[PDB]
This record gives sequence, C-alpha cells and structure tokens, in this order.
Amino acid sequence: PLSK
Amino acid sequence: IQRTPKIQVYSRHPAENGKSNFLNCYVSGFHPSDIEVDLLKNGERIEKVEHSDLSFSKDWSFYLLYYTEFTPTEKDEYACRVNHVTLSQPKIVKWDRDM
Amino acid sequence: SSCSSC
Amino acid sequence: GSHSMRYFYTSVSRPGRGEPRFIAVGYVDDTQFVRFDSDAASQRMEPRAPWIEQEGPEYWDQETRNVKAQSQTDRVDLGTLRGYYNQSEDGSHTIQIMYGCDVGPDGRFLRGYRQDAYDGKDYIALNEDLRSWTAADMAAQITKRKWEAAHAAEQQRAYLEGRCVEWLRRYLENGKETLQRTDPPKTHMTHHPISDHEATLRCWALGFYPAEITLTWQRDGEDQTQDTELVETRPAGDGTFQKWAAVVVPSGEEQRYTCHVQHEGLPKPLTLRW
Repeated sequence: PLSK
Repeated sequence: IQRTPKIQVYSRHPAENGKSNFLNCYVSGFHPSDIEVDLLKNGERIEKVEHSDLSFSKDWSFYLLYYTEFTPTEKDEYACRVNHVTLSQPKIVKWDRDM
Repeated sequence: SSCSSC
Repeated sequence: GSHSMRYFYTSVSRPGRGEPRFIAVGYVDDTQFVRFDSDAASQRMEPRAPWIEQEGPEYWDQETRNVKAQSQTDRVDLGTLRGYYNQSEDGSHTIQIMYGCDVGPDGRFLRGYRQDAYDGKDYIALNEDLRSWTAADMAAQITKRKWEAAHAAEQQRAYLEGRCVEWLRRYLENGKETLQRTDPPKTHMTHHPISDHEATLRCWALGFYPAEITLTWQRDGEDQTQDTELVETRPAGDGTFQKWAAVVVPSGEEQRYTCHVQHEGLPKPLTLRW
C-alpha cells in the first residue's frame, strides 16, 4: 500500500 | 507522448584559451528519460564525462547536465552529441563561446 | 527527509 | 523569503531487461541534496550537498528504506497501470512522483504537494486542500477510489504538514551559509554584426543563485518582449545559474536598447546599454  | 530535448552547449565561465574551465551540455524538456549525451573534441568522444542525477520539471520533462573539465584552445572544436528516441539521428550541437 | 508512509 | 523542499522519483520499466530503474533526488529550493539510484552499487541514499553530510547513520538507513519501499511500490504500480491502459508487456513506461512542502520567511507551512504522472502526463494529484484528489482519466479514477478508501490523503498530509516542514527548517539552518545566500548575477553585454545593417545584442546574467531571474529588453523604454530571444535558465555546474536574452537591432540603433535584470540578490534591478 497505498497501491495504484 | 515523447518530447525532444532542448540542447545548450556552453562553458561554466567565459572561455579564455589556455585557462582551465568546464564544458557543459545541458539537455532539458525531454521524455522519455532514456538518453545519451556525448561531448566531442574535434569529432572524437571525450572519455571522462560526468552528469547530474536525473530530475524533472513541473511539466514532467527531464533535465540533465553533462560536463567535463577542459582547457579551450583556438584550434579545438567542441560539440555535444545527443541521442534520443525522438531524433532519427543524433543531434550534434557545436559549442559557440557566446551562447 | 523523505516520506515513509506514502 | 519562502523556501521549498521537493522530492522527485522516476521509475522506468525495461521489459526483459530485468527490474525497473528507480531514481530519487531531493532538493531544497534550487539545491540538490540527496539521490538514490536502484542500479548503482551502493544501494543507499547518498549525500549531494555538504550540509546534509552531518546526518548520522540512522537518518541514512531510514531514508534508504523509504526509497527502496517506494521503488517496490512503483514496480507493482507499473504492472497495474499497464493493465489499466491495456498495454503490452513489451513497451517501456514511466511513473514519476513529485512531492514536497513550502515554508514562509518565518518558517511556517505555506503549502504541500504530491503529484504523480504516467508516461509524462498527469495521472493523479493531491489537491491543495490535502484531503482530496484529482484524477486525470478513467485509469486514475480507479486509483483515486482505492486511495479514498485507504485514507491515503490523511497519511500524506501528516507528512507534508509535519516531517516535511520540520526537516526543511533543519536543512535551512544547517545549510544556512549556502541555502540562505543570494548570489547576484554578474552581467555583461556582447555584440555581433550580422550584416552592415543588423547586429545582435546579447545580455548576459552569470553566477546567480537562486535560479529565478528576469531579463528584459526595451527600445526607447518600450518592452521588446516579442522580439527577444531567451534561453532557458541553465546550471553552471557549481551551484549557480546562467541566462541570456538577445535582440537583433538595426545597425547604429544600439544606444536605444536597454537590458533589464531583476534578481532577488540585487539591491536594485540592473540596466545595461551598449
């Protein structure tokens, strides 16, 4: 995280 | 979306033949970041050239400074050769001492 | 100092 | 006056040539102070200004951890965005991230930024309120929704309003001799006949810091903006910058043209006339  | 480099070729200080100086080639406004920049003395690639760490502007376009210590003479011609995907052949830009 | 939690 | 701290991250995929390359650089105002290059041998965040070298090993370990974690995140994101835009596995792509904060003369937080690109174009950006996001297109809307759900904005604001500013203040104090200096431009004119009836006048600004500067040409007091050749402000390589502006003048009319130089380092704007 914070993944796209 | 590719963008071709702007290229300036110049010395750190106003050139004086026989006085040590730095030859710069500044490339900017380009995308993608993959690029090759060579400094040429009388058409021959100078071996020892360093460059700044990759960064980019507000518009996302990349910029790099390539540079080498040198001592200009009246005989020696200098140029910056830039190789980038937007250019079907390498662009060679000659050093003019008043640009 | 860079961000750790980004 | 005001000051900024900015981090710039670039990740580039290189299919079937292993891992993406990741480069980070950090700046305070126009001065670079750290870098990281995933391909270099050290695998460490490194110093690039003198004043940062006083940070101890805990600093460098943490900074190194940060950037290595961002590179792994970008690695996965490069695959995700390729999927969102239905792109082949074969092409190279680029994710870029710029973030940072601005402080005023008194050191107080003015503003915070975090903005992301995909292939050199806006992807997603934290709005000035630091609570909401702007998505450029439908792919970035997917990200935006994930980021809203994960409360991403709250994490980033806390960094931008806290550590970002605190460290910028630290660096401004510890590097005060260079970061808080102004180097006024050293100016001169050059002049080259083009024919018997035209000549170039070129106005030079050298050795200046910070990069921001204004060079203008006037004829009889009238701005010649539309007839002025400017070059992009450029690095000298020693931490100062250079710029020039030129006009083509009908030969013999040089005394009518004045070059005007504005810079934070000058007690007053300079005028030059050939």
